[PDB]
Amino acid sequence: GEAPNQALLRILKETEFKKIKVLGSGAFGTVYKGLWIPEGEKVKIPVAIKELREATSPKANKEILDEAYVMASVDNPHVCRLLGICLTSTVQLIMQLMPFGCLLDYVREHKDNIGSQYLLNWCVQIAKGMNYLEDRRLVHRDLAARNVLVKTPQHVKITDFGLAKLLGAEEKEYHAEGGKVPIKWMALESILHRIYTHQSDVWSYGVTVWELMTFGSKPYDGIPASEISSILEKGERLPQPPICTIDVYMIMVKCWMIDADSRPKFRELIIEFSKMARDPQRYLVIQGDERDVVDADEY
Ligand SMILES: *[C@@H](CC(=O)Nc1cc2c(Nc3ccc(F)c(Cl)c3)ncnc2cc1O[C@H]1CCOC1)CN(C)C
Repeated sequence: GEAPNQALLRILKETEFKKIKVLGSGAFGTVYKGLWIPEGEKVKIPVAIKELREATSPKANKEILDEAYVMASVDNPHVCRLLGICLTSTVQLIMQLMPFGCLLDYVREHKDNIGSQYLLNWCVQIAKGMNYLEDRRLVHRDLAARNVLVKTPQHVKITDFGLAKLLGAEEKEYHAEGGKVPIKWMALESILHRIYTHQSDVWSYGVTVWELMTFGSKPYDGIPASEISSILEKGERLPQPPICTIDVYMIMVKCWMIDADSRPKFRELIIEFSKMARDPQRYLVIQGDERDVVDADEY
């Protein structure tokens, strides 16, 4: 029981775009800056590009072809979509350039400008996206300040569907079977059993926000991944951010529950911040508080 997909998937000649600067690389491959110059049309277009390492590993090719589908599919003010695809040997993902870039960086810079109404209107948008994804059976498995981008300070969108896995009908979870992971982010369920759910994704929406309110701050800084589980089991978590009123910090603790269905759903995280949004100064305390290219968003 689902309607027609009706999404577009754009295939591009490698010539239509040119990669300008390097943003990130690991084992996967690389993500370039670059700008796309549509065939025929003389109109330059800022984009970002993720190329992959290899060209012929069956499941690897399977994995990416899924990552595309998902990103093509999504349509949400706060979810980034796939512009198109290059189907060259080492497959490349074309995707819309967010000017200001990842939301982690952005708080590490502008913190002395950054204020209450924004940090709450941002959390609302992240919840909206995650809940929108939840609406469409999709699970992320890699939330983190990192994977949120800034179109404009009054608006953020969710990127990086590289660890996403879509779920079936009766299915309510997914078991991984080995792979590189962000340990100091995913849920305890996910670490000892390799289980993931939407309720695993909330947890990180916790860590994510904890990262926001602290203004970047490295989670479990120093402390390695090799007893994170043990640590959580003993019952230590990340400490109240200074600026956080207890009302807010609480929610973070609701998301670090060892019980999965005790953790707030994105449906209800949305409201807990939309509420706080109307009176942002009574939930966060930030001293000094009231102080020929084309964008592509035209088809
Ligand atoms: C965050 C800095 C950073 O990487 N910023 C950044 C990312 C970005 C993306 N990301 C992306 C990721 C996966 C993927 F599959 C695709 Cl297709 C894209 N996409 C579009 N535009 C982006 C802009 C962006 O920023 C801009 C600021 C300077 O120039 C780019 C720090 N982490 C690396 C830890």
